[PDB]
Amino acid sequence: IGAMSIGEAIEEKLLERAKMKRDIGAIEDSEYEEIKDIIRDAKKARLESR
Amino acid sequence: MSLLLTIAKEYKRLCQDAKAAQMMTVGTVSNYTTFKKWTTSRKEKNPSLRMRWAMSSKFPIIANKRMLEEAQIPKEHNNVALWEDASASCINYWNFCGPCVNNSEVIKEVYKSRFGRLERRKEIMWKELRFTLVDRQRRRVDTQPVEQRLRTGEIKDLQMWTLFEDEAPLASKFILDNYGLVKEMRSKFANKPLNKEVVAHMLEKQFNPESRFLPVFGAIRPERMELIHALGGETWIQEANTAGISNVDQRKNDIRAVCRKVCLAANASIMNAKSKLVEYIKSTSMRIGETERKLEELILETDDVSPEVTLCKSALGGQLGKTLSFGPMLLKKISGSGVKVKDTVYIQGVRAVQFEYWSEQEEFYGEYKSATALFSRKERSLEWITIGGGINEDRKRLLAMCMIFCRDGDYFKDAPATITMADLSTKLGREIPYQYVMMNWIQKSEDNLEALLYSRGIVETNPGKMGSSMGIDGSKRAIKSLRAVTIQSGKIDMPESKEKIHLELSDNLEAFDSSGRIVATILDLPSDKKVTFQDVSFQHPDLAVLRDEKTAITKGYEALIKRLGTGDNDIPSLIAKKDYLSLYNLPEVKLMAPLIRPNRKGVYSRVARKLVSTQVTTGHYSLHELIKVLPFTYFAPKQGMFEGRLFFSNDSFVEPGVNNNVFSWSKADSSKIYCHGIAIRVPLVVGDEHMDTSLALLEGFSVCENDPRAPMVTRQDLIDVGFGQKVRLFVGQGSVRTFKRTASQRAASSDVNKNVKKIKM
Amino acid sequence: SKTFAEIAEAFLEPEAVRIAKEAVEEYGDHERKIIQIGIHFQVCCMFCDEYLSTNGSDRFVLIEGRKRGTAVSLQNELCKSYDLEPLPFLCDIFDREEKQFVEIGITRKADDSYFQSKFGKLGNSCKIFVFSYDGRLDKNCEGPMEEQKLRIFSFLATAADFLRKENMFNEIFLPDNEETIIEMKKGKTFLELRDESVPLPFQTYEQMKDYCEKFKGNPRELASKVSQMQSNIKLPIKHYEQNKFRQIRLPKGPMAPYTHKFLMEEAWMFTKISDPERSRAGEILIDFFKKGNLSAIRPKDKPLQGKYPIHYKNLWNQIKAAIADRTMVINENDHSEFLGGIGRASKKIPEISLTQDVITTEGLKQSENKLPEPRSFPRWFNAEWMWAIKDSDLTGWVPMAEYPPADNELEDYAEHLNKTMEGVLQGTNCAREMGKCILTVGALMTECRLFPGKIKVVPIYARSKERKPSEMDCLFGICVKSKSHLNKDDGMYTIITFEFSIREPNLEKHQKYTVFEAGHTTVREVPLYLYCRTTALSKIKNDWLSKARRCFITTMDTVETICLRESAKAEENLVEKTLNEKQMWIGKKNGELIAQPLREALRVQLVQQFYFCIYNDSQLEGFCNEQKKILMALEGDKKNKSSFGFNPEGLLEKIEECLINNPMCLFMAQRLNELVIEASKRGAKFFK
RNA sequence: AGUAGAAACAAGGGCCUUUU
Repeated sequence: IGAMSIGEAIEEKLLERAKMKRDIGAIEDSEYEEIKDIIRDAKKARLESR
Repeated sequence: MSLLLTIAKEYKRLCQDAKAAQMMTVGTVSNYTTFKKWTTSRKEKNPSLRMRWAMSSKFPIIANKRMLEEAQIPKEHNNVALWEDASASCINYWNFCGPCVNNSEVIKEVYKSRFGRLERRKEIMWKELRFTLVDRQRRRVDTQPVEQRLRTGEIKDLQMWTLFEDEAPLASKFILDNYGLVKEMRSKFANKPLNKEVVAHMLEKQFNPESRFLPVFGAIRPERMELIHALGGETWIQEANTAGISNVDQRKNDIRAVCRKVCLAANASIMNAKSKLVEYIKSTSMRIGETERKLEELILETDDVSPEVTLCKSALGGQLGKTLSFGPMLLKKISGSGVKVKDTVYIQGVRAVQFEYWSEQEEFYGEYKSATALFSRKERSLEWITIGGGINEDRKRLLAMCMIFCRDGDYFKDAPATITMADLSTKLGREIPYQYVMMNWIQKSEDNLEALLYSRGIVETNPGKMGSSMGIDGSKRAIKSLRAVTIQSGKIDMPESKEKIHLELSDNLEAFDSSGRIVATILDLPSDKKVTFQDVSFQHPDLAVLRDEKTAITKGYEALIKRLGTGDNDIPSLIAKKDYLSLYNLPEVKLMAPLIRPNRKGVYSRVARKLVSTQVTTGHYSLHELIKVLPFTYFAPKQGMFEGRLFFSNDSFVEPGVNNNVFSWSKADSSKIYCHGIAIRVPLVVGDEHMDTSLALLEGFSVCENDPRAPMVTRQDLIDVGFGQKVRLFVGQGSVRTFKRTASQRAASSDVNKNVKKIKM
Repeated sequence: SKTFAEIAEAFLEPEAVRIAKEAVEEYGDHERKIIQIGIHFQVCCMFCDEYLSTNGSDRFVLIEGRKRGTAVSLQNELCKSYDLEPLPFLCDIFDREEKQFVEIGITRKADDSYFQSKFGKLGNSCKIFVFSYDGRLDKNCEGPMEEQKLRIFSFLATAADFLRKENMFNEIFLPDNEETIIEMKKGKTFLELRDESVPLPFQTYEQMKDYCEKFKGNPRELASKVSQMQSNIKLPIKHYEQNKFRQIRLPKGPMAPYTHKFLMEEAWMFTKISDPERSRAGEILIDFFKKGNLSAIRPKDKPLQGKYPIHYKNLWNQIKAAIADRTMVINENDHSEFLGGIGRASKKIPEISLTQDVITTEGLKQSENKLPEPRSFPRWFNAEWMWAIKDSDLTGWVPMAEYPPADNELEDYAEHLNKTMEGVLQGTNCAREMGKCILTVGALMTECRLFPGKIKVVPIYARSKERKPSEMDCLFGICVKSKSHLNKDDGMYTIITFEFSIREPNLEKHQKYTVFEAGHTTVREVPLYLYCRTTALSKIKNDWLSKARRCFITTMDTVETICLRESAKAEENLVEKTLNEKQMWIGKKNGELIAQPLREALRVQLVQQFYFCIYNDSQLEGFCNEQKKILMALEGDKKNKSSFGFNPEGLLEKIEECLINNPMCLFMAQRLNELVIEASKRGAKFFK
């Protein structure tokens, strides 16, 4: 239940997980930035497409 | 990890599509549930045949490739096709020899219900099979012994807050109240390799008492009903002693006793009985097993159809069953209708006393101890009554109370000479209707009961009807018997209806139910009795027996716990700023200092003034011990010998570390302080080394006006946030909110009630 | 939770519920709004938060919860006392310290539409605070106290969660001021139709509704009409004692013929010592063939009776060659094609390609459905029953599980009764047929699943145990199954059955079969007879035959329903005495009624259930459904209860309609007639 | 041929669709 769409929930939760695992877990700033950039591209594509 | 990157690439690939992008973008998240049905929709009429058909197949099973490769189990140990590159036989190879889990002792917690069933069954001493036509009554019962029975909403929150905390919804009232249960469940099922859905489903079954409408004989206890199938049928009975298994009747009995006590207390206030009753209920709790629960929630959960519980449920506003009462008797309206009609009754000579009587045909099931009936009334007359009980005395008492219910008989027209105007009414300034007077009359002496039964006409037992007849002593047959009193063998089956009626109550504790009917009253309860309640908390002045000394100490400790809220100049904030010195001049320590034993107050202060520093500076502290020993840090340190105990002025001490009656706690339930057997809730504003977890901070935070400038943090980083600092946070699913670390939970009930009272002037 | 008030009490305090309810009643609006108003009222009370002014007196004074009449009176009183201008509209709270009113609002949508409209209506006169559930505030002045805000926003968050949970977070329950009229979207066509379904007296739904909403009761007219209908009917009532049940009429014609797949009484079997290693069907068939007794069989050209002999003889030779090759696959030749009807499926003709000329060239007319024909009572069924009630010289024909441990006396009693019954029932011949069906159909099921499109060879066999000892494999005959391409449920797949015998074939009974005398066999020497049928089966019949073990359950239930009842009336364990002694009539002989203990009538009961499994059809279903009335009438007669009925002749007609070409139905009907006859000697309500 | 009922099967698509 909520007010967010599926895409928005995935976007925010994924970003939070990536931040949590870069903070302590086994992830590198390069990997975190790559994933976040991918997410931004996916969001832009989704909104622009239709 | 790399899996995360794969998930992100998958999301990107899906969003690159057009249709999936549209459906994801539009609407809310609930659509998932809907979509969950449009997919994977396929059933089969005869699954058994299908399974036999498929099993024969060359390769029936399906197995993940990565699991098989990781296992490194031979492809074909002895020319057997375990998989192309799978048969059922493969599973056997795994079971007999293969990768072994480190331990499998967690299964005993997952399925605690069934292991409880087996453990209960192992303690049943079977006595002797006999044969006879058992009398079975079809009634609703519960078939699973369960502790702390809850509703589906609470269960759902328990699952989410015990398994999926990262996706937990906003903190509910129940979760804050019942934090010991959530902690206990969380510990067992945290950081474990488990199928989470299975555990959630099993906890749902754990907290659901399976209620069924079944035939029953003998006592009614969940411990038996779970295996009734192996105790007796229509023609046989396998005797067995099941008294001492999962005692569930003692806590229900104690709850009813407590409700009786509070209802009898709160009848003193004529003007404000209702408000006093509610306040009395709210400021009381009781211990169940390990946990301590609030009486209001227990009453809401319970299903005891008794006037005490009925009244309390009405007062709180809980809906309850369509079940009437008349003294220590039970009733259930099968059919009919009616409307009040007044009539006079002369008590002695000429003394008019008005009483109201219904006017219509009305069938009624009834239930007294070990007896049942199905009577009917019509315009102030008992038309007939069919009994199916098994005891002479219970039969007579049931018949008499039924006659009274319907105000039949001459006595209602012309009262008996014995009854007087002193007892008729106004025992405490409140009128007592005629019917309850007659009830007290019959209870007072058997002879009055005999007179009442004589009032109903007696005829000669006709032939054949001898068996279906009842004398004055409840004989199965006689030569003369009561008029229109049929008798049969076999308990009358209890009706059933899944209905919920809202019902209020009057200033005189008269529970109306959307019509004139009086469902229950305070004049249908045992007169009075003394009881010593164990593991209960009557935190209210009027409901207290302790002296001013221990009450004062408990009040001081409450006051000290009242400064545990957020904001500067408070214990947690000072601890964050390491300013232990300020703690020594807090107002509550100044108020509590006089109590401290003055002879060695200085010495005590020195030791505690030392301990706090060590706890404060290092960063490893025991909140409970700090609260325990802050009262002694008011006075100037001195020199002296420390025996080990910190006394008060009342010969009661506290030893720093070991729990004692004066001040106790437990790492299990770190949210309770037991001062002289009084439960003091500590707010959940800051974690401690034992209690540290995501839950211990939830109370401090609250929602506020959205600000997009504040940062977006992780759930764990909540521990690091400053007091009075805003922060955005993902909550539950598809909800982004803003939280400010200031505790603002005023009483809603009190304010609403006050405003409503003002509205009536 | 069936009414809105309960849903509001879930989060809202019940007091505010009662308040909003009274308010709705006074206004007269729908009660669906008990929630919205309640929320607003709660927000105001909690908003107030028992705040005080500089004078140690209350600061905020409510006006909302009060009734409409007193609301404008307090409003004017305050506007006058403090010397303020009277407002055109009503408000919710009057801040004394600032001497000005404050309205409150709550909008679900995160947009300024509602606030803009309200501000336009009220301008800047007073303070307005438009909260939102998702954390948005729209005002026209300074913000309220922080504590007040955090209490409002926490309450709103919880409420929105508890609405979203129940699917009630929509305009319906939480509308704005304008969207307050929800109604079904009456369409032009829907009305055009509804106005055409109104009964004949009325011509528009409005007239019907106006006549029904005001309908009043006139019992005089209703009773008069009821009596007029009670007179023009003349419902017959017939006490059976006066109007007796004439005997059922059975159809007429030739005797009902054998229909079960596998011969029971006649069938002659070959035994061989069990080999655990070789336990497969084909393995057993090969082992039996190797001894050489099977290879001796050489049927004659001329059959004793029946048709299509050449095909059967060729197929028998081909089967023997297959087994010799150790490959149980038959080729598709003319004989196999004809017996299996591989190509005797009518070929569909399109309709678009049709013309009167095409109709003339080949006759074309609607299929003249050939309903079944009537067959008279079978005189051979009793012989099969009597034979099936005898031992088979072997035991343990049907498999069984292993009895579990015991802890209480009840379990010991259950295990003793079950042991006795299983021991009694394992030695009969019916159980041999149960085993033969279970195993043979299991094998045929596991072949049709694996090798469809290949006319496999499956044996007709069983496993047993010599009495007290070794085990034994028996071979009653051989089967084959044409292509079982069961694409759909309730399919069809022809099979073929060869079975041995030492008995001459009856013409009337063994009409189906096509026997072939086949040399001799030792026991001395005896002739042989090769019974060649061609039956058919389906999936469902297969599964049920393979689960025929059900009969044990029913028989045990009846036996323990008799024993426990007899034991309870005396309050003592009376089971062995009941089993050994209680006499149960099981037939007549020499005009007398034979009887035997229950221990020997379990066999009859079991045979009854087995035959129910075998010959089940629509006919037997209808019969057993329509005979119950007669048995209830019998019981009524036994207890002198003057039963009655409305039209028994129609009942008998219905019954005799479902008696066609099924031996069981006909036999049971004849027995039912003999029963009512024998009871007429000691009862009434039946004619001769 | 055969099954059974109050109509359907008697393979369908273009070479495919063994342990009571």
